[PDB]
Amino acid sequence: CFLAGEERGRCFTIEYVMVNVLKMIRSATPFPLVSLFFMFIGFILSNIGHIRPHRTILAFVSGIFFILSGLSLVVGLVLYISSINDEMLNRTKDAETYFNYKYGWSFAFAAISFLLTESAGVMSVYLFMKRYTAE
Amino acid sequence: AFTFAAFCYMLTLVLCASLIFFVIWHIIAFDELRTDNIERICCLLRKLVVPEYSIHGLFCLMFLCAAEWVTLGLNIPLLFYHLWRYFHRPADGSEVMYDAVSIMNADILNYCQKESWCKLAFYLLSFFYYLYSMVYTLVS
Amino acid sequence: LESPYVMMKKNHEMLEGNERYEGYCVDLAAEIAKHCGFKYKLTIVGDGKYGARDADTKIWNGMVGELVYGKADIAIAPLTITLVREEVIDFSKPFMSLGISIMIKKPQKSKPGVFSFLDPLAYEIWMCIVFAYIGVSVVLFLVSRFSPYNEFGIFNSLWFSLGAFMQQGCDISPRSLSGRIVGGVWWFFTLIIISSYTANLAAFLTVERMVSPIESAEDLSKQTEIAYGTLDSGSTKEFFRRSKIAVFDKMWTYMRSAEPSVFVRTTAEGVARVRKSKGKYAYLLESTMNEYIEQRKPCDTMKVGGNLDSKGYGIATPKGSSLGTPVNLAVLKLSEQGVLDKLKNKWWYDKGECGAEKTSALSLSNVAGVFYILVGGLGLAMLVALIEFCYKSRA
Amino acid sequence: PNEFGIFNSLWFSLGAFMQQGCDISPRSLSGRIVGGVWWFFTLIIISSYTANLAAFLTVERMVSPIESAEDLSKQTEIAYGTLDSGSTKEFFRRSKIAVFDKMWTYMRSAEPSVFVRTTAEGVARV
Amino acid sequence: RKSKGKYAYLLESTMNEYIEQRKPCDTMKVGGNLDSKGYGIATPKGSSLGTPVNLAVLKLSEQGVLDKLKNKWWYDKGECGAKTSALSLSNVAGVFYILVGGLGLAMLVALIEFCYKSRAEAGRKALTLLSSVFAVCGLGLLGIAVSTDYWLYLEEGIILPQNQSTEVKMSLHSGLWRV
Amino acid sequence: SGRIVGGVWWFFTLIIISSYTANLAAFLTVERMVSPIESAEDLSKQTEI
Amino acid sequence: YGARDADTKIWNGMVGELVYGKADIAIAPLTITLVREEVIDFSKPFMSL
Ligand SMILES: CC(C)CCC[C@@H](C)[C@@H]1CC[C@H]2[C@@H]3CC=C4C[C@@H](O)CC[C@]4(C)[C@@H]3CC[C@@]21C
Ligand SMILES: O=c1[nH]c2cc(C(F)(F)F)c(N3CCOCC3)cc2n(CP(=O)(O)O)c1=O
Ligand SMILES: O=c1[nH]c2cc(C(F)(F)F)c(N3CCOCC3)cc2n(CP(=O)(O)O)c1=O
Repeated sequence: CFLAGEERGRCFTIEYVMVNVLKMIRSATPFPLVSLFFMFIGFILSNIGHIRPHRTILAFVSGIFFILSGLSLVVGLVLYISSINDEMLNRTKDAETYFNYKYGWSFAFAAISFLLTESAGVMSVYLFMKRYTAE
Repeated sequence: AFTFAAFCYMLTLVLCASLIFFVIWHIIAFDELRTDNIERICCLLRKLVVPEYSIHGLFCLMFLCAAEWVTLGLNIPLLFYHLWRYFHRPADGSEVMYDAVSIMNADILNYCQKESWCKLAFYLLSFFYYLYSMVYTLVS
Repeated sequence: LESPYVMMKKNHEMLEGNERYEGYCVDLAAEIAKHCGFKYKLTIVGDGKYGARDADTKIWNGMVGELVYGKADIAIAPLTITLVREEVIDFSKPFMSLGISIMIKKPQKSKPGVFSFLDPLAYEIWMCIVFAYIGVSVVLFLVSRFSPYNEFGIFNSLWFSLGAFMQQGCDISPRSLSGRIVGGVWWFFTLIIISSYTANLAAFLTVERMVSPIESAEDLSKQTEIAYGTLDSGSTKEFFRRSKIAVFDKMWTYMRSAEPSVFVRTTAEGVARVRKSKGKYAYLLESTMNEYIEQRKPCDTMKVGGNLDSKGYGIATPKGSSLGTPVNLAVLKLSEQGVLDKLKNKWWYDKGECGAEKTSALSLSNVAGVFYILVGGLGLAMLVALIEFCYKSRA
Repeated sequence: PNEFGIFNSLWFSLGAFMQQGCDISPRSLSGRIVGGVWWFFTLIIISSYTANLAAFLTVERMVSPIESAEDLSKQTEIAYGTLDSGSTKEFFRRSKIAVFDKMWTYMRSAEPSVFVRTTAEGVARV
Repeated sequence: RKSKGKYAYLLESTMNEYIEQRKPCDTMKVGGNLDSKGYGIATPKGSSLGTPVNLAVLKLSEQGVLDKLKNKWWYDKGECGAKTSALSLSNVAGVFYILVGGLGLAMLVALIEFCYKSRAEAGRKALTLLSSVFAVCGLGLLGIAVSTDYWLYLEEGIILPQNQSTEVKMSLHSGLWRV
Repeated sequence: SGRIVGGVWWFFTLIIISSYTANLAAFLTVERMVSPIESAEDLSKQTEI
Repeated sequence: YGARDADTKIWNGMVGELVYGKADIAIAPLTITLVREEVIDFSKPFMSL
């Protein structure tokens, strides 16, 4: 969504539209969706393990999907930023031009959500070892 | 000049000189078997089985990556010999594997004697061969 | 009108005469009129074409057409000495030697690879490290099990040598003279090899050294990655077509067939496609405008190699004149006195733009390979732990 | 098949990054791959910190200040300037000295103008 | 060819490309041309072949004969042909010799440890003699060293750039207090 | 007594290995700065050839 | 190749054999110069050097 230079409030959905590239982030694009899919599985499996605690394996296996969701967020954020940095690299050198990229508040949320699955994926393993030594 | 191929002939000379020692132990063990002992000769050979068949397995992966297709080929007849010798004739073991549960037969023992002199003859062939292509690649 | 030759001055509205026009062939025409002796009158051709014979009407098409009929007396212009023009007009000896040249984009840094961290050591070394790694771990095994003092299995001898290579020693160490020689020379290895990795990476990031992918036309000929391209109707495309030599045959059969069309319609568009390529398009141009567009903002282009043919620009007169012999002797005088060369440094290289380090931080792109090997190595170890759990517990 | 809690797994990996080997090490091939690729990570990252810092401190040490007109003659990233009347222009104009020829060559053809109209304006630009 | 990168002979382009493509392949050409000259077929002043030779040379330029005859003599009949930014196995190469020579040293020590300790399974007199012999030899060697003057050799001379051979001006076999 | 011998030997090797790494980095930088002759202007400055 | 001396003003060589009648044509590396163009007629350059 263009914001100040020719304030074109038309939000270009990049798939079919039309200077920058900004389809550089299509390689990065699957990995937050893969991680959100693995995390949503883990939320199903950790809740039903709390609903039925007569099984224990539902707790530890939900612990894996949280931790797999985190490793899909790292490769997400690494390949996101690595796709950025080699496009501010391919800019013809000049003293009348400046590029200033700056990450925003949805980049922080995917960064914070890394810390919360690695937290909950750790805590779903301690919940397993307490539940498995119970039965 | 020192290249990756030339390093592969150095390190295989270092290791096949430890392979000739595995088969000089293989001749001296069965020779003291017939002149005189089961569990002693059972143990000391089996711990020197999978070391022997895998250091040579290291060689076959070494000359592959060095793109030395000749010396890769000259170890192929021993590799599938080794591949048959572990997969077939396992007889039972139920441990690491090879060579010994209740041997005591002129069939199996001379077959171990067929090994003993052949493995020494093949590896001493390789040591002077590996020294040949090492010195060859270094000065070329 | 073509730069760095005659061009309209910035105040061409207010001025009049021989002062509206500036450039190489205004300074050249002033020097021809000094050594010959006359008063010149700069007259831009009405057609704006250099000169060519029309198909069947047989009337010429520009500056050649003005000299043949009556409309001019001399053409001090970038006019190529060809065969079909010498038959009608009389050229001087060349005031400028040139030819077909190669224009590329100025070689930038890279896009840093996904295994670009391996660059300070050659791939011959990184393989020698891996096989000396196993070769030491095998020797540390054999010498610890046979000839004991045990703890160094092949599982533990690979782990001791990994900690020794990765500069982080382990909670095992050999206790025999034989095992401590294996440890000691593998420790000397990893001191030198890792000091050589850091030092060569310090040499990289300090001295930045760009290379051109192609540096001749033969090195253009034996590739498939970078595309060629000339103008669609000129002496350049007609050069590669009727050539027979060795390489320009191969450089024609590529350009003839391979699509999207490498040919262009204007020099100004062909320079754009060099800059709209990030290094896959090489516009084959005539040597003098290639050195022009190199020295103009934005500085993005570069001439590589040497000229592909040799031709020349010459001052033309009509067939039979009292100017023809004095102008010819003027050009050879201005060549030896260095006037034609000091006017070359002026308009191409002095009356123009760009001239003759920063160490930005390492971006994530430079070391993005080890973040992929890490997570790929964490994903591989979660596979092995599942395989271990099945194999152990079920049996 | 522990000694590795999360408090001891977070501690093994500080000491693996900060290249200071800890008391405990993984004993399973599952854990000795996590230990292995984390060691290769920190081997590259610390070598890339040391050698980029060595590339900073070398290049800022190469930066030599202006100490002549010949040092101005080569380095055309610092712009010249001369008051736009009088004998300082007329020195560089009619000069036939090699350095001062190249200095007038830059100053006559440059945009925006290096030629200031007043001394107090030219000091202000410095 | 002899000065090892100290001398740069400024000559004609076509003699430079000849000598470059000529055995031994030792010299090369860098940069571009410094001026621009030309070779010409030359008629007396008023010859009949002033115009047909002029139209011949331009016809051979366009057909490519002058380039075909250029590739034949300078390059085809020329006895030649036609950096990687990284440490190779020639820079770090003694390291692989110390490593392999250390592994070969270690396994012959494992042979000696095996033979010495298998026959061990099957004193004060030694340390008394080994302490005294290594002392009196150490007393002997430093005693010789301090007195005798062959600590440092010192040769100062001049360069003679023909062969880059040298000639001494000074030579020492100095010592601790004796030149 | 022994933790001083251990201590000053560690400071020794800290300086020596940092001096090997950083002198090798001073070799490979300076040989990388060595640009060959590519013009007459490059001959014009470099009067060692 | 060809050069006039200031003393006798007589060319020596291939330029001398064209001016003083000995030759008809001089296919050779005869460099197109000013002082030669006034006495002989060079063609267009067959080689730029
Ligand atoms: C670390 C490097 C320098 C290796 C040094 C070992 C050298 C000096 C040599 C190689 C043959 C060795 C021998 C090898 C092993 C035996 C048996 C052991 O019970 C004590 C050491 C002893 C008696 C020898 C000591 C030293 C020795 C003479
Ligand atoms: O006599 C000729 N002299 C020419 C001189 C030049 C220039 F270099 F600009 F001086 C150019 N251009 C080349 C670059 O794009 C702009 C025009 C074309 C010329 N042409 C047409 P061509 O040679 O058939 O292509 C002639 O005919
Ligand atoms: O005779 C001259 N004596 C000058 C003396 C001085 C001063 F130093 F201030 F005394 C100055 N300034 C220096 C800078 O501009 C403001 C005044 C100019 C002088 N000028 C003009 P010039 O042509 O620039 O030399 C003369 O002509």
